Amino acid sequence: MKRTFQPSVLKRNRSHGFRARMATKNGRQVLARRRAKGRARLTVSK
Amino acid sequence: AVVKCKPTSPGRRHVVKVVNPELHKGKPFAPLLEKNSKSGGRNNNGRITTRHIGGGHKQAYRIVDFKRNKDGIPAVVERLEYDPNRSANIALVLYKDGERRYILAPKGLKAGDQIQSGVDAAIKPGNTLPMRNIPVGSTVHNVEMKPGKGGQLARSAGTYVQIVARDGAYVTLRLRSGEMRKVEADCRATLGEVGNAEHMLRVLGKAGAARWRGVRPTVRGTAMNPVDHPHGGGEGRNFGKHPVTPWGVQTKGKKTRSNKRTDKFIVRRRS
RNA sequence: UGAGCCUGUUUGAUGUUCUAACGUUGACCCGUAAUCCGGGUUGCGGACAGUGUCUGGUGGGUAGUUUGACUGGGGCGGUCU
RNA sequence: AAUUCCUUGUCGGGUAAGUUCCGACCUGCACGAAUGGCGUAAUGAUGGCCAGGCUGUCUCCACCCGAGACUCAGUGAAAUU
RNA sequence: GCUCGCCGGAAGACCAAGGGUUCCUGUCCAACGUUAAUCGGGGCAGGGUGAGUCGACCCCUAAGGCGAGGCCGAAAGGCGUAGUCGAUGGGAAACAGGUUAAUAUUCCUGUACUUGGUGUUACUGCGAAGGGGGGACGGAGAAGGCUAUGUUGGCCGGGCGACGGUUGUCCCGGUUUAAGCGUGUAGGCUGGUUUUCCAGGCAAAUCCGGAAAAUCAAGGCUGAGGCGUGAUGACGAGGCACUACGGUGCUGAAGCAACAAAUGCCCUGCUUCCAGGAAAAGCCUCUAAGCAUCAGGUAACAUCAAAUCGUACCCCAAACCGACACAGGUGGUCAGGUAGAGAAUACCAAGGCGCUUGAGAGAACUCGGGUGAAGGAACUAGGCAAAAUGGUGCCGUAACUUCGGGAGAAGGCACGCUGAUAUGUAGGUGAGGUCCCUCGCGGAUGGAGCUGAAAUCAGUCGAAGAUACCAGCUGGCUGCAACUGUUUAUUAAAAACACAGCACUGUGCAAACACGAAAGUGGACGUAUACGGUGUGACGCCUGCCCGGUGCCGGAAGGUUAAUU
RNA sequence: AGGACCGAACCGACUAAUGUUGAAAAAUUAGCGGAUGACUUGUGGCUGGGGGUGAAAGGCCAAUCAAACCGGGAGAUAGCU
Repeated sequence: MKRTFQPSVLKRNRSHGFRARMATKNGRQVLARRRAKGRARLTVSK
Repeated sequence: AVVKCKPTSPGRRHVVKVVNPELHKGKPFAPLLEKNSKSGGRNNNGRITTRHIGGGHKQAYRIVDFKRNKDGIPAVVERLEYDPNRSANIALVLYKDGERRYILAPKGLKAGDQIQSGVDAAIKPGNTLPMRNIPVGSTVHNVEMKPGKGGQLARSAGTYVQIVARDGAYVTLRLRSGEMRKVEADCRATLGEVGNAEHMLRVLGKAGAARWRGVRPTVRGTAMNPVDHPHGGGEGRNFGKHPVTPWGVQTKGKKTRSNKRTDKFIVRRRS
C-alpha cells in the first residue's frame, strides 16, 4: 500500500531550509528559539 | 449549413452541426498571434472567484482591430478564418500600401471586396464612418461609446443596432435588449450586421462537448447539507423557503443595478 | 415663489445657464530601453457622483445565550397561593 | 401502486397445493400535472417472478491426493490472575 | 562434481528518484541471522571510483516566486513597473577491439570530430539595447521503401556411435566487423532570373511587404537506405610447449546467397476532422550613432587552451516507503525458438534460482483439490456455492423500433493423417542473356532459383481429430433511471450525484457577482446569438382553477415617524 | 466516423472462502467492470482552519475532522465517582 512519506531533497530544502526560514519574520523566531534551547542541528540543511 | 448526424451511437443521436465550406483550411497569419493562458477562475489571492470554469483545449489569441482609424487607403479581402476566442468569424484584409490586419466579418462579405474608412467613404457594408455622417434609420454594428476608444456594442454573432433619432450633439440608439441610449455623435460605427447568424442552431448532444469548451458541472443547492447552502436539508425532497443565492440574496425578481453616474444616458429600461 | 423688512436688506424651495474645486479603467508628449507611477496639453462630465460624523429602516450572513418543577421510569394529561 | 391501515380485499391465468409475480375492477384511510403527469426502442456487476440444460445444494453420504493437528531433536510468546 | 526440479514480456539485463561503503581481499564466531554454522548485507584491517566528446556547472525561457522607485494599510505588513530567479522544455563535438580481485565511450591500441585566443599572408565596409527570417509545435487513418532480427542452402573444421541400422537425401559447431570520409538514390516541397516604382515594418535600409514590365522553362531545399574506404587491420573453432590450476607466448580454416520481417527509420512527411493545437536564446540577414591610415570582417597555415564537481554498490528489492532479512507500494529502456491473431497461454534458449528449522507416523477435526450408483432444486430467506456453454467457415434467424438496431437472437453442418489434380497449384520475390539511352543507385523484354495458402476426389486409425493450456449459458413477463460517466480511502456503488435539452430572473461595461479595512484581481483581452443564480432532466402527447396568507415589482393622494432648530 | 464492439499491459472494487494475539493497523485465492477517452501517468507550482477543495457521501486537508497539529491562558470549572 502507498504510505505518507515520499522523500524529495529539492522539496525538503525549499520547504524547511535555512534560507526559507530566514526569508520571513517567524522563521527567524524559530531559529532564535532553537538557538536558545541549544540544539546541535538547527535546520534540515545537510 | 445545418446538418443532422445519424444515430450510429447513443452520443450522436441529438447532434446538429454548422458547416461553412468557405473558411481557410490552414494556418493563421503568424505576425498577429500571441499567447493565452488559462486561470480556472482563480485570482491573485489564489481563491476560486467564478465557479464552473476549468479545462478545455489550448488556444492562441488573434489581435483584432476595433478602432478602424487608417483613413483614406482602400483595402481588399483575402480570406475568411476561424477564431476560437469569439462567436464570430474574422477576415484578413490587405491595404494598398502593403499592410495586413484582422477585422470582424459582416454578413454578405466574400473574397475580393473593397472596404474603406474615413469621413468620405461610401455607405455600403463593411465601411466605417462617424455616426454624424450616417443616415437616420440605418443598421450598424461595432459601435463606440467614447470617441477614439474602440468598438464595444454589438460584437456577437448576428447582432446589430439602429439609429432612431438625432438632436444637438447626441444620437439615440436601440440595443438588442430593447433599451434606448444616448452616445456622442462623433463615435464610430460600421455598416451592416455581424455574420454567422446560424450559431444558435447547434446542439451539442453530449456532456463531453461541454467539457471541451471549458465548463464544469453545476451542483444544485437542494442536494446539499444546511451548512453549505441556505437550501440544504430535509428527510426526502423538501424546499419550504424562498429561493436565494449561495450568499443569501433573493433571486427571481430582485434588482441589482446601482450606478448614479450613468443614469443621465438612459431613456428607457429594457422591457 | 414662501418670513421678516423698505423697487432697498439677509437667509428658504423648484428650474435653467456657467467654470474654477472634484472625477475620467478617452487621445497625444516627457522622465524612459516601461500597458505600474508622476508631470504637461486637450476633449467629456460637474457642484452631481464619492468619502468622514450623526441618524430612521432591513438584516439567521455571523455571534453570545435561554427554553421550570412534582410524577409508583420518562413523555402526553393534571397540579403549583 | 417504491403510495392502500382494515388486508392474504374480490375476479381471471400459471401450480397437486402460490401472503410473492401477471391482467382487470374502483371503496384513492392518505395519486396528480416542471420540489412535473402518462408512455417509450436501446443500455444496467439494479429490485420481483417463470422455464430448458446442469449438477454432492439435497434424500445420504463413501473413497483417494496434498498442507496442519500427533511422536523425536533445536529456539521459544500472549491476553488473565 | 554428477543427477532432479522452477522462472523465462521475468523470479533475466541497464537506469532516474532514494540510500551512502552495503563493493574486493585477509582474518574472528561473543552479541545479530526466528535452528547449527567452518557461512553472511555481522566485528576488525587494508584496497578500490582516472573524461575537451557521458551528466552536472553554463546560455534561454514556461507555470510561479522575489522585487529599486511606486500605490495602499493603526504597527507588523499587502500588490505591483523596470529587472532578477525558476525544468519536467530549446542550445557544439567518439567509435570498435583489449585489459584488473574490484573502474571503463574515462586506462591501452587503431582510426575521428567541435568550439575559443595569439601570430603571418591575401582581399575588403565594419558596427545594436533596434527591423525581418528560422527555431515553431493538434487528434485519427492509410500504404510504399528500408533496417534490427530470424530460417534454409553453400563453404570450412570435426564424428562413424554403450542395444537393431547409420559412407549418407547422415550428426555437431562457426560463417562477426563500428564511428568518420565520398557518391546523393526510393520519395517530399517549391516556378527561376533581371529591371523600375511605393501613404507599410516608431528613424534608416541593398532586408521583408505591395505594384508594373521583359526573358527562360528547369533551377533550388530536404531525404532513410544501398555501394566504396576505414580493414595487407581486429576477431575467430583448433593447434604448438610449461601449470601455484587464475594463465602465459606464438600460430590460426571458412568468413557467401536466397527468403521472411517489425509497434523501430523515411515521417516535424501524405490524407482528412473540429474541440483549431507554448516562450525565448543559440543561427542567417538589414541598417542608426561612430570609425574610415586604424578598428573590424572573409579565407589558408603555425601554435596554446578546454577549468571545477559526479563516476564504487542496490534499484519490482534482504540495501528505497511500510517499527522486522514483512505474501503490500514504486517511473523509464532491451524483446530469441516451436504451436498461436496476439506483449494471452503451454514447453524451451542466454541468464538466474530451490524462497535460513529438520526427521518420522499416516487417528478425530480444519484448509485446498479428484471421482461418485438411483433421483435432479425435493436444500435455502434467495440456484449462495458448485456443475455447465466456449474456435474458424458456411446455412439460417421472431415480437418491437427513434429504421442505426434487437443479433454472436434462437438452431444446425464440416474439422486428424497419406496420395492425386500439381514429382509444389493460384499468388509473392526475382538472377544470367538481348535491345535503348541525354551513360546512371537508369528504361523495356525475359524467365533460371527461393517462398507458398485455400479447394475437390480417393484411402486409412481411435470410444472420441476446435482432443492438452486457452475459450459466451440461453429464453419469457414486470418496477426504476433515458444513455457513456461520479460517489461514503477502512461494513452502504444504488432508484443517490452529474449529463445533453427546457424555463424564470439579474446584468449597457468602471456590467451583475466574488476574494480584499484599501490598493488591486477574476468574470474577460469577453459585450445580450455574451455572462451569473435558481428549478426540471433524452424523446413523444401534454401541463387545467386560486393573488385570500408570505415574498417580489409599480404608485403616490392621505395618516404615523429620527437626528437637526 | 464513433464519450461504437470482444479482449492483454494499465485504471478499478460486484460475489464467495481464508485470515481476525493475521504474511498484512484493510490483504490473499477463484470469478468481475472500463480499456481513443468526461481516459491514465512522471516532475514542479497555487489554494490554510470558522478557513480551503468537493460530478454532494457531513466526503478529504500526513494511519487524527459536525471545525487539523503544536505551544501558551492553565493547577479552566467539576453540587460527580
